Amino acid sequence: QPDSVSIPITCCFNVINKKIPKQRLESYRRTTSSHCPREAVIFKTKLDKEICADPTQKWVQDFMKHLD
Amino acid sequence: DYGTDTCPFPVLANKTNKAKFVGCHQKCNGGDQKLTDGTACYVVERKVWDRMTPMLWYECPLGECKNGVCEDLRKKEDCRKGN
Repeated sequence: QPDSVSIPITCCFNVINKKIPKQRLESYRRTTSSHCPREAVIFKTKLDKEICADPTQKWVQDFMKHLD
Repeated sequence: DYGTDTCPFPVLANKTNKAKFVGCHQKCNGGDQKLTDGTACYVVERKVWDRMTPMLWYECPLGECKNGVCEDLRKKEDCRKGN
């Protein structure tokens, strides 16, 4: 065949220290521990800069819920 | 402000589809993001990573991170890059 699995181009190694102000946030993407060494959530800011975040922190779940 | 070590980091993946990092250091928000010593890594210069064809099997050299450097463990494995 040609393989149809989706392989991530980047993974997170460390995450952010305090909740990010909502007015900055533009997008998110989620990193699966199935392929990445640790599962994380990658917020993308209005300046198109990407920030790693812990999926267990409360504020992450609120925001990614906010962005839908 | 966003921390100098919270940027996503380039990876590659072998036949198990589990990812390993490429190199041990990158610039992150104008700072120096360095992976912990002992972390498995692919000994692959970054400009090479950036010019690879997604999903093509490459013969990638393995190593471990030491003081920001992917020290070559003298062994290889096939790896490929995401889309």
